[PDB]
Amino acid sequence: MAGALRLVLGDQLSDNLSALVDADLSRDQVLMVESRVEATAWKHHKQKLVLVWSAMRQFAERLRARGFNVRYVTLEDPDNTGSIGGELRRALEARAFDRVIRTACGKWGLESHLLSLDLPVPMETREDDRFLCSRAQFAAWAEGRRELRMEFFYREMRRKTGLLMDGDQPAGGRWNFDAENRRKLPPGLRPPERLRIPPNPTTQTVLEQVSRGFDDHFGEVEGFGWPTNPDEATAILDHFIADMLPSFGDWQDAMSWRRPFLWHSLISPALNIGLLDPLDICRRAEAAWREGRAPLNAVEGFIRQIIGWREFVRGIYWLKMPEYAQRNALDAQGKLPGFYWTGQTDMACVADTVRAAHDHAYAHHIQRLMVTGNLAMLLGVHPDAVDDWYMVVFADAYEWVEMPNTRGMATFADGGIVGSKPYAASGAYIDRMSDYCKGCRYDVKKRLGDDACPFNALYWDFIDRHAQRLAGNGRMMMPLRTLEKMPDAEREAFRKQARALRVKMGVS
Ligand SMILES: Cc1cc2nc3c(=O)[nH]c(=O)nc-3n(C[C@H](O)[C@H](O)[C@H](O)COP(=O)(O)OP(=O)(O)OC[C@H]3O[C@@H](n4cnc5c(N)ncnc54)[C@H](O)[C@@H]3O)c2cc1C
Ligand SMILES: Cc1nc2c(=O)[nH]c(=O)nc-2n(C[C@H](O)[C@H](O)[C@H](O)CO)c1C
Ligand code: SF4
Repeated sequence: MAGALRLVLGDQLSDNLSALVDADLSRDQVLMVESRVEATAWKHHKQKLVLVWSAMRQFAERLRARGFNVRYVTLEDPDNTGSIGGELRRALEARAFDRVIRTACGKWGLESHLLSLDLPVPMETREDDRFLCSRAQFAAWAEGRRELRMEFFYREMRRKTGLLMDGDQPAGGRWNFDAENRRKLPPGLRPPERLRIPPNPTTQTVLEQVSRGFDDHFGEVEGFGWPTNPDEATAILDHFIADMLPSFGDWQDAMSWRRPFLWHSLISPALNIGLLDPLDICRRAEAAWREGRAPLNAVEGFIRQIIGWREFVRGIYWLKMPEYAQRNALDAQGKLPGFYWTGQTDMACVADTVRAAHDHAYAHHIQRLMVTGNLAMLLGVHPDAVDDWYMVVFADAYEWVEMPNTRGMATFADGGIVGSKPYAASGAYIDRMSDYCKGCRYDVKKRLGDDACPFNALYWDFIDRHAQRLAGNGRMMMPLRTLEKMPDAEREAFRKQARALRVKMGVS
């Protein structure tokens, strides 16, 4: 009875973490490591580093206040080996333990590494039951399904959680209340001001250290306003539930120039490191509808993103890795344009997405999908390069969620496992859902010439290039019919325009 060494990683900052269950506070030790391996696996946004390390230090203090013995290895510690495995070994050398207990993590490569570590004591790995669907449950649901579709997974998660269920039937008599025909904000409507969290003293200290120590990483650290502990994160959630959730269903796919948050919740960076709980979030939204403070379409749309999409992508990741990370179904080989890093492009929609990534480490979903994701797919950027960008620039990015949304939904590099069709779109889509195109120097009605919106020739070149395959996919009938009715000279024209754009943008 020497006790257990309990590992807590930077995205595991929850009192209810399975590795902390049944802790013997008089014998056990919690290990937390500020890891340069993890901090450089991708060159994470400076604000992601601030968030994780500020949240970790505060979580350690919360554990100590509850009686835990915490071995906390900081970035400045000259004996820190830099890695989780190295620090495990060193912790085990410092005092006697009977075993290591940890919670399976959110990156296949680290999980595979930790599972094969040869340590002097046994290492027990527990599932991360903060998620609503276990890895085993997803595998069992997916078995024998020719295609994995969120629509059907979501119904299963509604029945299992009981969220928005009146007995055995969905509230309102339908599962999903998504509406077609949603469009951009009306000219006069101004998105409301959003609550941000001024840095607390711990966060300020970490801000100063990241500013000095990681200046080469992407992004601005000034203005950091993300919540870094459960009190701050609940404040963000409270604001969303009371002030934004009633409007959540009107504007989920709209874009407004330099209004980067609209009515979104801004909870993903906190949720993905454990500062909020998925079930609790959804129950709070359900209560808003039950009690007459929000309409059902809004609340259902919100809950579907958390118990549906979030759990579905996690399921696909662990079911399909490691091969998933290698898939390149459209044989994309291009380089990522420099403007993905600098924002220096005349494409107003792209420039605004990069602006928000740089300044806030955030862009909302339809920008990630239909602006920068769609563009990378149409350009034929190699999926490794695309995954790298999405991992670096957003404060909510962890591989389990980034990769199926990026390699899958946004770029079809997975051949449709997540998304069932490429989300390709011309500039017409961005024009219908945003206020970007009028102020953009490009003409969204033109396909050819130096004034043409690049998305237009790129879209048709993409449909053309992959025409044989997309006609088999099944769900692209309208674009292929339009392509077919085009005379040959018109097709050759947009092929040449797209070739030019790929040279101009530094792709290929
Ligand atoms: C190419 C691309 C890459 C993405 N990379 C990430 C990533 O690294 N991390 C991440 O957490 N999300 C990722 N997303 C999903 C989604 O864009 C973000 O979760 C969302 O923008 C976060 O903003 P929010 O907290 O304001 O969410 P809201 O719009 O308020 O939505 C509520 C919550 O639903 C969840 N959610 C919504 N859509 C998804 C989805 N598609 N997948 C998973 N959870 C979702 C999040 O928990 C989010 O907080 C990606 C989407 C795309 C298309
Ligand atoms: C920047 C960063 N730093 C750390 C760290 O210092 N220590 C740690 O234990 N985890 C860190 N993380 C999170 C991991 O890199 C990784 O994304 C998660 O552990 C996946 O579950 C991140 C993202
Ligand atoms: S015209 Fe094209 S490039 Fe410019 S904002 Fe519209 S969609 Fe984006």
